[PDB]
Amino acid sequence: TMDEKYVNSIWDLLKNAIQEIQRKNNSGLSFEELYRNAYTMVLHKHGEKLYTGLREVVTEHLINKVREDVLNS
Amino acid sequence: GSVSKWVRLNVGGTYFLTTRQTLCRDPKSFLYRLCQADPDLDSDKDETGAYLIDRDPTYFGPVLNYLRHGKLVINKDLAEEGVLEEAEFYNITSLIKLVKDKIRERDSKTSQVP
Amino acid sequence: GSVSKWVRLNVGGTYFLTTRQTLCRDPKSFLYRLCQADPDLDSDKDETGAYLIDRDPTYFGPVLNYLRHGKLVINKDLAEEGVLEEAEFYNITSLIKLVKDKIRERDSKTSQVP
Amino acid sequence: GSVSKWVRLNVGGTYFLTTRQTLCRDPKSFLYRLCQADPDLDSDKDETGAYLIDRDPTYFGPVLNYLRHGKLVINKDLAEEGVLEEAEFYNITSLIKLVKDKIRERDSKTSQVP
Amino acid sequence: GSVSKWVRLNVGGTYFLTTRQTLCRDPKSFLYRLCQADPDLDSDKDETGAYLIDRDPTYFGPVLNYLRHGKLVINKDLAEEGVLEEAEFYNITSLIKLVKDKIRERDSKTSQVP
Amino acid sequence: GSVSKWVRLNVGGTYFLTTRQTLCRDPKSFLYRLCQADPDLDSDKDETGAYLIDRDPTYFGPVLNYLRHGKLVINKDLAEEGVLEEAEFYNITSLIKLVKDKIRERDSKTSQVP
Repeated sequence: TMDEKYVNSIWDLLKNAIQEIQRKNNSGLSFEELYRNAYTMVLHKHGEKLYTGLREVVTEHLINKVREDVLNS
Repeated sequence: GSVSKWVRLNVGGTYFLTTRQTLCRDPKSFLYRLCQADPDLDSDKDETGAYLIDRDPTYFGPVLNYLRHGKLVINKDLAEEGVLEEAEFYNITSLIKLVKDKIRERDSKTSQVP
Repeated sequence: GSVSKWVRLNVGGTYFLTTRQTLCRDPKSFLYRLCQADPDLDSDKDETGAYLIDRDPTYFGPVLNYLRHGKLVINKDLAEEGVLEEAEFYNITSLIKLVKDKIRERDSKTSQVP
Repeated sequence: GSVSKWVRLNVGGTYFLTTRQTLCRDPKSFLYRLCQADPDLDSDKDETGAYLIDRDPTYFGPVLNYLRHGKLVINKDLAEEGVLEEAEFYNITSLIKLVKDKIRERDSKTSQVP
Repeated sequence: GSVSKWVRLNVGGTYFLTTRQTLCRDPKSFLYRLCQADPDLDSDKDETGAYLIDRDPTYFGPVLNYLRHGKLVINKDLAEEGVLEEAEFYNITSLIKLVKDKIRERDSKTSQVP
Repeated sequence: GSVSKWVRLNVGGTYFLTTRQTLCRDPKSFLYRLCQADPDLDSDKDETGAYLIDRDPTYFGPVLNYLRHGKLVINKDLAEEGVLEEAEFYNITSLIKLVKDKIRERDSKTSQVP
């Protein structure tokens, strides 16, 4: 079966990046890497989770950080 | 200096040299993204100055061929799906479109009956 | 630096370059164990830094590319068994599975009766 | 030296060294235009002084061979269509005049029912 | 002795290394003239000392190896019709002969009537 | 340095670094004689000490690979006979048998038509 934890493994790497991109210190990332991981996940059709995972990660940042500062301003 | 007109690819270990415009037929494509001089993603530069793309070094021929002359150039022994699985990656749909027809065209004879 | 995200191969004298994670589509595989940086079983290296892999590089196309994009990458005149035999060495269980279907699938026509 | 009869072509990644006379076989050829010492052209690698031509090095062999010994030599792997379009770029009206016939000859022979 | 027995043929930009007596199988050969220290060779030399020759670097393989072990080595992909016109230039008369038969030999199976 | 277990051959220009034990696999091979530190040797490229061996590098692959793992590994583009001649020069008897079987298998299959 295609089931495996590696799906989570790429999740993180894609996730730690996205968080970093939102954290505005992009210098530590690589486009070639990132595109491939995102690519492989959807290739064996787990995108509907990755899209969902995408929805959460950005949602996390705005509400938890962006919303706070605008309140503080 | 800070910019140049030639981009050097290290696809799969083999090296390619091509022009920026060569990487701009489809500006949604992976190749286009590297072609940009944005500092937002450092990319995977190599000491040779090449951009380390880590997919098949060989099936990249037909992909870059279309990115210079807009037609399906396949070495006879190369595998049609080979470029397709390569074309999907770089995100140039037009080649991906015509590739599928070439496969379907292939089977009109290879799937025929007497 | 302390580590590079990609490790070069030198299978049978020919060269293949890819990122560390490409060698990990089936951790229970020959390439995976060496892909790790564990010194306790660390193999030897070519002075280019690539890993020596003493085996047929001709049929490595189908194998390494399936590790990248998980499909059967065939070349026009590469033998059906060779991919089976090669894949068996690398121990990426799914690949060895799908080939067996391909050969049987092939014999569906190659062993077909009018 | 002020001039050198040897021109150094960097044709898309694979170097080609050839004589000025060989490129100048018919001046209409885009290759001929490169050879001239006029001030229009300035694209070359600074260290080595090789013209940067961004096209498929593989298919350039048949193009240059015709410009060296006046015949169409194509390795079995190189696609005839690939040299054809490759030839079209350099504007060697004779070569393209030839390739289509071999192309047609290739196809006519294949699809020919007895 | 202010002279060497090994020469560096810079054919087609490629560096081929070979020893004087290797090239003298046919003294009427182009190379045999290159092999000497005549008063009409000094101009054709590189900064390294390699002789600058301006023909195909890849079809040269069968020619040079024939001058080594008197047998044709045609890498399977290469075209028999292509070395012939590289043979003609070098003036290996005997080698010109056997390739021509090989060309004729190929048609025995390819120009056959089932 | 007392001695270098690594030795740097030159085989038709291409440097092939290797170790003595690789070269000492066959008591009667040409390469074995090179390993001897006796005074009968004068082809050292003294700029580095690389011994010069004027023959085709391309077919030196299978010779050196077999000289490390005792199986005839091939890059398909290389000629079947060329490796026969190439090893024949180096005097690796066991190998030249294997290739003579390889050719026998190649042609024998090629020599049959149902």
